[PDB]
Amino acid sequence: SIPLGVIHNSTLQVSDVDKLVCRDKLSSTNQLRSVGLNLEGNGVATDVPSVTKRWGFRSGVPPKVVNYEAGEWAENCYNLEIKKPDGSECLPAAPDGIRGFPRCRYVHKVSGTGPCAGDFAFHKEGAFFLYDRLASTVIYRGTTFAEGVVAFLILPQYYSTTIRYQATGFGTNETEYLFEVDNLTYVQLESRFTPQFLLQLNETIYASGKRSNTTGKLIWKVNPEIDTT
Amino acid sequence: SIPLGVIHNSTLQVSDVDKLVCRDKLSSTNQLRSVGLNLEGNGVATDVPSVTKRWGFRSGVPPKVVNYEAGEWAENCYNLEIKKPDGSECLPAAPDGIRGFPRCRYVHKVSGTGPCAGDFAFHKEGAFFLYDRLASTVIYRGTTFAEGVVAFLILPQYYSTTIRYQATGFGTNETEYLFEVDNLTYVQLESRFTPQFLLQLNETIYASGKRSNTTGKLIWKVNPEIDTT
Amino acid sequence: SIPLGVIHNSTLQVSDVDKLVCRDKLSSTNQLRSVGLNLEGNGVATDVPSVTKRWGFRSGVPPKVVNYEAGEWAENCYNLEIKKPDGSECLPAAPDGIRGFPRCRYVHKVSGTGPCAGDFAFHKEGAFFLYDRLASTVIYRGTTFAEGVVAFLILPQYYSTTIRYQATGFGTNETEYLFEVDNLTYVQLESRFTPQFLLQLNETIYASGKRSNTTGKLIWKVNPEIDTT
Amino acid sequence: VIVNAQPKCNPNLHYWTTQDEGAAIGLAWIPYFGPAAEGIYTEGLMHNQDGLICGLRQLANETTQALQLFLRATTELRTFSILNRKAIDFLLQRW
Amino acid sequence: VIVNAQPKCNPNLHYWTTQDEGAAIGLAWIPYFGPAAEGIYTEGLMHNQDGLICGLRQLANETTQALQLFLRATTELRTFSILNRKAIDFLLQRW
Amino acid sequence: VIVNAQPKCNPNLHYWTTQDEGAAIGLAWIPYFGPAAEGIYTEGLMHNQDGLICGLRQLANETTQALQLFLRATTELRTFSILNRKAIDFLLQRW
Amino acid sequence: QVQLVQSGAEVKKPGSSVKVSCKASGGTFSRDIFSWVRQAPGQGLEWMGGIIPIFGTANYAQKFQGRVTITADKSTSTVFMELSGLRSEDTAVYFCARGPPLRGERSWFGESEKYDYFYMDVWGKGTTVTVSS
Amino acid sequence: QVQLVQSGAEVKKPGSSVKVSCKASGGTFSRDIFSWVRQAPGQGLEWMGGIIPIFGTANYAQKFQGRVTITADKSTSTVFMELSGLRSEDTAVYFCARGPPLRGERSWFGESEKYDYFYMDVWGKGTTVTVSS
Amino acid sequence: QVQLVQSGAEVKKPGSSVKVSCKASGGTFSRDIFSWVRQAPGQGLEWMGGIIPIFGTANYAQKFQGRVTITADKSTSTVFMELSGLRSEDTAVYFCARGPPLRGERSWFGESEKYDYFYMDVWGKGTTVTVSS
Amino acid sequence: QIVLTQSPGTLSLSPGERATLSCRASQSVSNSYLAWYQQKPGQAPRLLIYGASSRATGIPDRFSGSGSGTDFTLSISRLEPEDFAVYYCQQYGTSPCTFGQGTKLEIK
Amino acid sequence: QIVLTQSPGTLSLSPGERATLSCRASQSVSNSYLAWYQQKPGQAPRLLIYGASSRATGIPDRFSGSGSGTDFTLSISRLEPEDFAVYYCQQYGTSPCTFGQGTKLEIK
Amino acid sequence: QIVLTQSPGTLSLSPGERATLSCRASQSVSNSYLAWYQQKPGQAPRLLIYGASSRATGIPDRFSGSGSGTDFTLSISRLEPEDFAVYYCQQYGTSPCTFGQGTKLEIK
Ligand SMILES: *[C@@H]1O[C@H](CO)[C@@H](O[C@@H]2O[C@H](CO)[C@@H](O[C@@H]3O[C@H](CO[C@H]4O[C@H](CO)[C@@H](O)[C@H](O)[C@@H]4O)[C@@H](O)[C@H](O[C@H]4O[C@H](CO)[C@@H](O)[C@H](O)[C@@H]4O)[C@@H]3O)[C@H](O)[C@H]2NC(C)=O)[C@H](O)[C@H]1NC(C)=O
Ligand SMILES: *[C@@H]1O[C@H](CO)[C@@H](O[C@@H]2O[C@H](CO)[C@@H](O[C@@H]3O[C@H](CO[C@H]4O[C@H](CO)[C@@H](O)[C@H](O)[C@@H]4O)[C@@H](O)[C@H](O[C@H]4O[C@H](CO)[C@@H](O)[C@H](O)[C@@H]4O)[C@@H]3O)[C@H](O)[C@H]2NC(C)=O)[C@H](O)[C@H]1NC(C)=O
Ligand SMILES: *[C@@H]1O[C@H](CO)[C@@H](O[C@@H]2O[C@H](CO)[C@@H](O[C@@H]3O[C@H](CO[C@H]4O[C@H](CO)[C@@H](O)[C@H](O)[C@@H]4O)[C@@H](O)[C@H](O[C@H]4O[C@H](CO)[C@@H](O)[C@H](O)[C@@H]4O)[C@@H]3O)[C@H](O)[C@H]2NC(C)=O)[C@H](O)[C@H]1NC(C)=O
Ligand SMILES: *[C@@H]1O[C@H](CO)[C@@H](O[C@@H]2O[C@H](CO)[C@@H](O)[C@H](O)[C@H]2NC(C)=O)[C@H](O)[C@H]1NC(C)=O
Ligand SMILES: *[C@@H]1O[C@H](CO)[C@@H](O[C@@H]2O[C@H](CO)[C@@H](O)[C@H](O)[C@H]2NC(C)=O)[C@H](O)[C@H]1NC(C)=O
Ligand SMILES: *[C@@H]1O[C@H](CO)[C@@H](O[C@@H]2O[C@H](CO)[C@@H](O)[C@H](O)[C@H]2NC(C)=O)[C@H](O)[C@H]1NC(C)=O
Ligand SMILES: *[C@@H]1O[C@H](CO)[C@@H](O)[C@H](O)[C@H]1NC(C)=O
Ligand SMILES: *[C@@H]1O[C@H](CO)[C@@H](O)[C@H](O)[C@H]1NC(C)=O
Ligand SMILES: *[C@@H]1O[C@H](CO)[C@@H](O)[C@H](O)[C@H]1NC(C)=O
Ligand SMILES: *[C@@H]1O[C@H](CO)[C@@H](O)[C@H](O)[C@H]1NC(C)=O
Ligand SMILES: *[C@@H]1O[C@H](CO)[C@@H](O)[C@H](O)[C@H]1NC(C)=O
Ligand SMILES: *[C@@H]1O[C@H](CO)[C@@H](O)[C@H](O)[C@H]1NC(C)=O
Repeated sequence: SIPLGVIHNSTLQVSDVDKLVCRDKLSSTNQLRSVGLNLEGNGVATDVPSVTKRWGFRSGVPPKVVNYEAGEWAENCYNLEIKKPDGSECLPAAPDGIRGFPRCRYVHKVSGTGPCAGDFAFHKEGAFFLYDRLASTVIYRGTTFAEGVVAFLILPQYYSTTIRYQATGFGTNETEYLFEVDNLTYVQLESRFTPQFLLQLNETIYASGKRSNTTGKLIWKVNPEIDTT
Repeated sequence: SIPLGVIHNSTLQVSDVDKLVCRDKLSSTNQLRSVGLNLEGNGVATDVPSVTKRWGFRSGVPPKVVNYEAGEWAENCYNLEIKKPDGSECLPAAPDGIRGFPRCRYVHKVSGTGPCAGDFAFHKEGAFFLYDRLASTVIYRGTTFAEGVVAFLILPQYYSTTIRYQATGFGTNETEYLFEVDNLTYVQLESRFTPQFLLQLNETIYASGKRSNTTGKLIWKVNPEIDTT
Repeated sequence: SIPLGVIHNSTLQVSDVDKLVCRDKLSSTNQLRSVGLNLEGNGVATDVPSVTKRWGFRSGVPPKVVNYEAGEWAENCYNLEIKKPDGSECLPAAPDGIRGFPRCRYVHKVSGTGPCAGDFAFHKEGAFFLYDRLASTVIYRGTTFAEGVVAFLILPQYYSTTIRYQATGFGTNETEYLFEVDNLTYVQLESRFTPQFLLQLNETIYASGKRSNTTGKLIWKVNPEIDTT
Repeated sequence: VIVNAQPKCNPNLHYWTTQDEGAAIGLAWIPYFGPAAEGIYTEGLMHNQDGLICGLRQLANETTQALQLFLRATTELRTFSILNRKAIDFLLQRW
Repeated sequence: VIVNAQPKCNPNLHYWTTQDEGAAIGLAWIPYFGPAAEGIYTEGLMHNQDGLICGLRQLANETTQALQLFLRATTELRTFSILNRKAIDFLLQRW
Repeated sequence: VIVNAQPKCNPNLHYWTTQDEGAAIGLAWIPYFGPAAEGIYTEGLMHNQDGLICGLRQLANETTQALQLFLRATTELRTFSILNRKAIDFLLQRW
Repeated sequence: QVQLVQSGAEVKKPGSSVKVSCKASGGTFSRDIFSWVRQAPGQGLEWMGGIIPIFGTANYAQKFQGRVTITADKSTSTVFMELSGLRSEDTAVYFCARGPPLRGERSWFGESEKYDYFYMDVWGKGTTVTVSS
Repeated sequence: QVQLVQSGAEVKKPGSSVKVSCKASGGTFSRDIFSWVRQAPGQGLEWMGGIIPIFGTANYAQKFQGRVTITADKSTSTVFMELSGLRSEDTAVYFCARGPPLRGERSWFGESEKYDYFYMDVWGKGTTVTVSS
Repeated sequence: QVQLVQSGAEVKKPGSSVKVSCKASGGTFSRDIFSWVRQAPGQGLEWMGGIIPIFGTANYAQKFQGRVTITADKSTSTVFMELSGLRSEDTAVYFCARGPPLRGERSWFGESEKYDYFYMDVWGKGTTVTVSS
Repeated sequence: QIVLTQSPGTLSLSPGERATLSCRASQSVSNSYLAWYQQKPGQAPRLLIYGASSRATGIPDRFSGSGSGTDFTLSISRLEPEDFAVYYCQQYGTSPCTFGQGTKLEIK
Repeated sequence: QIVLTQSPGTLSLSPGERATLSCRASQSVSNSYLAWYQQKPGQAPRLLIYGASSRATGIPDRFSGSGSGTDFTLSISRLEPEDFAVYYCQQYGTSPCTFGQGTKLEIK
Repeated sequence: QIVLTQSPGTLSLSPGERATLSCRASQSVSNSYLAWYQQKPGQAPRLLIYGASSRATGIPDRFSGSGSGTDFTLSISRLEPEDFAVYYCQQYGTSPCTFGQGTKLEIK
């Protein structure tokens, strides 16, 4: 039931499964490729406060994995470390063979706690989490991934940075996030912020020196009138 | 060397491996199926005192597994938890990916102890143990299975209950089994008993109230003259 | 990009990948075989002081494995148990499914310590380590292996002994090896020694009785003028 | 062709499989909203039309020997390749 | 054939793959001397020539449903067989 | 075709394999009664008839480079698919 | 007006640990700072340690490091404390308390708020814990 | 006539454990009930615990819970007891003993038999165990 | 001329362990035999244990079995000793020392050399270790 | 817990004289499930009586006894030199099995 | 560590009389971050003053106080029967929060 | 275990006077494998003699000694001020290496 795309040249058609189509050619298996695409390429929102609303927990359903040979570069990748309130892990350790997605402009690393009702975290729209050369139905702990889909087509004849967040209520609808600048220094995270904005704020804070230099923590709140980027 | 069956219509023949047979057709791989069948369908005895005589232990031989896509419903499934006299486990934990057989009218769960000379328990007639969608040469601990075989054919163009047993001498020829009614209440298990009989006895005992209501255990022995079902 | 050999009869040619060659025949997949060959068949030196110079450690590169169906008998197999100076293991435990190479005239078992800079030990010339029916890019701890290569061809239409060594500086260029005769009795290992020589020395020493029969250890050094075998 | 010599034969095949349509709702196929694994099976009965079921039981009984030797000879822990190998031999014999 | 109905489409495909030449040095292919895994990728850009990229994104979006049901129905934890199965169906339909 | 340029060549191939008949007794194929794994191998000698063995050693020596790059480029820990992929390319080139 | 509701009195054996809950009600966790204190009869009231749920972190007075664990769970609006290594010397009334963040520095970005354990405005009723056998 | 055969005398150091075997012979395990008792010189004979091999379960007198383990292995007709936490106060002659099930209630199904530790008909000779250093 | 270089003085708390290094210099490890000794003030000098790096094995005086670990690493030419279970009674100057193998028996094969702990020719300066709190 | 107490501590009687041994419980013994045993130095006690009145296998007819409730008695019609043993009462009617301290018969 | 000492141990004053309570630190309290609390037997202390001079919510105007550096004072213009409590000073200017031993107001 | 005892506890001799030091074993030392060392306060002992009679490297000819069985002696023909050290005997003929308590040479 899996469709294949056929590229005649620049022209792409979905293969007709029932028709013979003597026109179509396949000379070797090297013309058959599994390519992964990111959901960000379809314009889905990528900020942390919105991306987590597409993920959730379920029990009683095992994970599945498929491979892909090529894929695109992601502007926004995610990496989760979520614990239950009592310290138990929410996400399973990745099995060997799983490695993080190879090319990300930014990695949004979110650590924190929250209720985790299920056995695994699954994508709610049915998308796959993309790992090194593997697409998975579930999220594995500590490993960088991108959200995406796999196409299956027949062919014609690095510096990156990390943005850290800390959160509570990870698995629920009403949650809170802070952007980490230093161990004691935080910024309230808004849904209107872009990766570029947060990085500019990180430079502003270290440069001005307005960081916590005591034993407690500081949280900066953004003035709603200053725009972002 | 594995034969295939070919179904022309209702007519089934074993494929001739050497002959070309231009008559035979295969349009896609969806016509190729692995189907598991139970040994109970050939009339093999299924009561606990007899089924265990077909199983035994061997060392120095690794396990192997194959898959199947479809299979039948079992009237009688088994689930073992056998320990050595010193508390060591006899059976290995199942690896991930193994799940119990999906449809059983009755599950005969046998816990207990016995000598376990080998590394794994193997089927003596060469049958496979059937797990969710996997046929295995060995028995895995704690997981429900049916006894059976795999065919390989080319196609033409739930409520269940548990019956518990406790045993000693599991891996030998001279063994003993008891049917568990309650934690302190047992019935001597005879080879003439059917699942239906044991369930009727379980209803009779709770309804009459003739259960152990002290600190010790009671064993009921059946009067040989009362038939079964 | 993997070449295939084609055996027409006794005549062997490398298949022309691009040419159709209607001449070539394949009747079933049973004519396609993966065969492993040992490097000793190309005359590579096999003594312990030389074989270890072809192996080394690297980090950041995962292992890979392929299978083979047939292979040759090895005169010289190796088995390593190397620890770091603080007792940490250098080599990973083999995963299940890995078993030692099935036929060896001699097994050179080397235990000892040394620096182990990487994650895995890899072959420096790109050869594979041959395990039971599996060729691996890395060495697994405690499991007997042979050095070798895999061919991929299309076909035409046991008593063994152990020689033990103990060593220091395993992973470096300047290393030392001793041949173990008894727990307290050693012989300096020279590069000119053959397996046959060492076995003759083992018979000579037990027969003459010139072994350590005290609490300390003895090391015998060979007189350079006595030849080997 | 098939000797069909077992002491007994159960002529009624009550079967289960995962080869269902799956799609229906639009959320049905999403693991997050879909059924738990015990619920992904579909079933039905097949009758012994013209001896098909008894022939089938005997086939599986004869198949077992070849299958056990096949597995003995390999190193894979789980072999999912048998059906694809058969598709390949089918076409090679014909082409 | 392809509806191409997503709200937005990024027409620039910036891609990575492992299908490089590999060989160059003579030591390049030896794991001991070769690159660390993060370095074995090759890349480049592809433009949306005649709608190819937007058609591609929509294909993957439609493919997802069939793929999830396929996986639901199996027992393999990692399925690497999809492309080979497709090669087999291609030839069977034609022969 | 084959350069056959190794410094030395051992012309005698002493080999082992699991591709035996297996069946003999009727219990021989049952894992419970069959041999321990070290005993399931069969063997024999092959002579270097018309240069076949030395040609074979050189083939494996040239094969190694392609094989290592192939493995570098994948994610499977154990690849059992090479021979089946070759059967598929064989038929595709011909059909 | 925010209130704190504590569990009732408990008796533990020497060598065990006591878990005391405190429910935040009349408000939500928000960004408030929670702490626990101890007052043995005849003694003043000492800080044992505390938690700030929005970071999900906690710390302790040095005398209780290794003995006191403080956790919280947003979904039940509850703060919990566990005191281990109990001895009869530990008999005391244990209290939970809550206080505000303080306003900090201001810049063009926006305003800062400071989080540490300061003064307590809201107090629970106290849980009496006795250690004996 | 059934007999019980015990191992000979043993000496253990304080803090260790002693394993005492008892072989069932002159009969088989059958459905019989086995137990162990202890008699320090000058003391009466106390039940330590016991086992019923057909269920493969055992229990202990409260004073020995956590100290005594009782196991059996049908294939050698042997019952074993292990007593841990040995001190010189444990010096005693240890005995194994065996007795019958009692007949219970009767119904139309068939007859009941009751299994618990009752009177002992068959006694072993006794194993002397001394704890010292 | 071979020399042994030891680390400087150290102070440890009771219950901890002290690691003392000894670098072999002015020569290499070769096949030499290394040992450690202890001399509390007013006491004679006792053997604690020792190591022979070419076998990569070590042993200890009975009074230190379970307390002393001796290791070596060829790449840094260094021998290390660790003494656990420290108490104030352990205060002493610890020394490393080195000596030769002795010549043994001769046969037609070649000559034997014997490895055990004999006399010490090369001594380190000594490391003073105090145990207190 | 049913606690059993036996008396007299020691019965001093001549050989051939009748022996009467008492056991008294703090609580009634269910089903009169009390047993008596005869112990010699260096030997395991031999069961003499069980179920208050049932004579044990291989026991001479000179041994008797009866009881119910809390009151149980063992007797020997003529005490032979061979019978000057330590006697114990045990109850099994209620779990755990409990026992008396034992009493001695001695030669007068 | 800022150590706080309060005095007098007990102030004996008639109802309606002014109460003056002293707290003296060994070290200056940053930002004059010192608080005062009123404690009754069986009850948690109620915050009266924080930040040396800021009156806490719901506290009557009869309660006052001031301070800086190391020297802080709490006062009640008329001490009512209801106010004869144990008073404590606490400092939060420097972590950890530290506190005084407390003093009592008693009826004369 | 070979136990070594040295004597005299202290030898009081003038500088330039001959020193004689005794070591006596409870058991014979195999191969006469006994060594002597010279120790100064603050320093590791220096090997003087090994194998009963073999002079150690860099040791002056004024140092001598001999022995066999259980009886070993070290001597200095003229004891120089620099030689008024604590001397020890050690045996290595039988494992473990064992040693004497040591003796002192002192200035008279
Ligand atoms: C392939 O391409 C198709 C293209 O449509 C994608 O499928 C649908 O995509 C649309 C968005 O374009 C999804 O629409 C959204 O559905 C939400 C439904 O709520 C779910 O979650 C809540 C919990 O939060 C549950 O209670 C509820 O039952 C549902 O499970 C709406 O809430 C969304 O509304 C918001 O966005 C819209 C604009 O998009 C605004 O107008 C609204 O005001 C509001 O802000 C929205 O309507 C739709 O659900 C997707 N379909 C399915 C079946 O999930 C495919 O996802 C894509 N394939 C892959 C793999 O990505
Ligand atoms: C495919 O279909 C065939 C059809 O025959 C099955 O193969 C044979 O099935 C028959 C039963 O129909 C088996 O026959 C039995 O063999 C036993 C041999 O004893 C074994 O076990 C003992 C230990 O208990 C060992 O000491 C001994 O060496 C053997 O290993 C007999 O004891 C049985 O006798 C009992 O049953 C018969 C009736 O069946 C009565 O007449 C007897 O009195 C007695 O009660 C019986 O003869 C036969 O062994 C099977 N063959 C093989 C090679 O095992 C296949 O098993 C089936 N395939 C699958 C996968 O199920
Ligand atoms: C398939 O068949 C080919 C046939 O040639 C094999 O490939 C080459 O084999 C030759 C030997 O025949 C190898 O030659 C040797 O190279 C060494 C290079 O040094 C490496 O290691 C040092 C560390 O020790 C590093 O510093 C250095 O950078 C290199 O990585 C030389 O040192 C060797 O010299 C010694 O042997 C020669 C004789 O062979 C003597 O004349 C010298 O005096 C000296 O004793 C030697 O030259 C060559 O390296 C192999 N090629 C490659 C790319 O590795 C294939 O290996 C074989 N395939 C398989 C799988 O086995
Ligand atoms: C926020 O700014 C700081 C200050 O430049 C960044 O920290 C530096 O990171 C580089 C690269 O790892 C180090 O070489 C510097 O030493 C770090 N400086 C300091 C003061 O630690 C930090 O990475 C920035 N954070 C984000 C998310 O961009
Ligand atoms: C034997 O009978 C008892 C009594 O009905 C069964 O136990 C009941 O099981 C149902 C379903 O789990 C529970 O809702 C009831 O509460 C249980 N009743 C009691 C008294 O526990 C038991 O399952 C039967 N056993 C067998 C093998 O059929
Ligand atoms: C060195 O010689 C000894 C002496 O024969 C070999 O040890 C014997 O091995 C056989 C087979 O395992 C045993 O049956 C004998 O009992 C062993 N003899 C002794 C004295 O232990 C030893 O295997 C030889 N070593 C090598 C490497 O060949
Ligand atoms: C979260 O869901 C609950 C119902 O379970 C609802 O009452 C609450 O308002 C929701 N909160 C948010 C932020 O959507
Ligand atoms: C943050 O943590 C690092 C250790 O990871 C530590 O070195 C640094 O001093 C910490 N900074 C602060 C403000 O606590
Ligand atoms: C079990 O096998 C043994 C031989 O090992 C035999 O003596 C015994 O009688 C057999 N018991 C049963 C019940 O078959
Ligand atoms: C049986 O075990 C259950 C716990 O699994 C317990 O609740 C129940 O009381 C037990 N019944 C008896 C008769 O011991
Ligand atoms: C080992 O390599 C080092 C350089 O890292 C070199 O100085 C030394 O001489 C080499 N030793 C041997 C035996 O090759
Ligand atoms: C060598 O080790 C074995 C145990 O593996 C032991 O029995 C034997 O006595 C040892 N031999 C020597 C010389 O230590």
